[PDB]
Amino acid sequence: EQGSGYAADQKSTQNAINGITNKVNSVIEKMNTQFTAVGKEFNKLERRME
Amino acid sequence: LGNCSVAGWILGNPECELLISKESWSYIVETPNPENGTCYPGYFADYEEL
Repeated sequence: EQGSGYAADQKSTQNAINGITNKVNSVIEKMNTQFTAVGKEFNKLERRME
Repeated sequence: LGNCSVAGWILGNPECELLISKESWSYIVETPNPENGTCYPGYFADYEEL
């Protein structure tokens, strides 16, 4: 009788977005070191190495 | 490849003379201990690479 209205809850959404930030920062910070994976060169006689 | 080794066959070992006349194929086969291989003794230079 007194009115109406939409809304968005805060605590559920706040915990959820905390989960989102945790998930993104996890996936970005759970990759370890990177190595210089340059394709090296070898002769035409030693390519067992290659 | 039958009895001759790869060293034997590429050198035309006189025990797989019958192997001469096939020039197209799919995949080599090798008996694990080929005996009639390199008939004249020695040391194939860079055998594994070839």
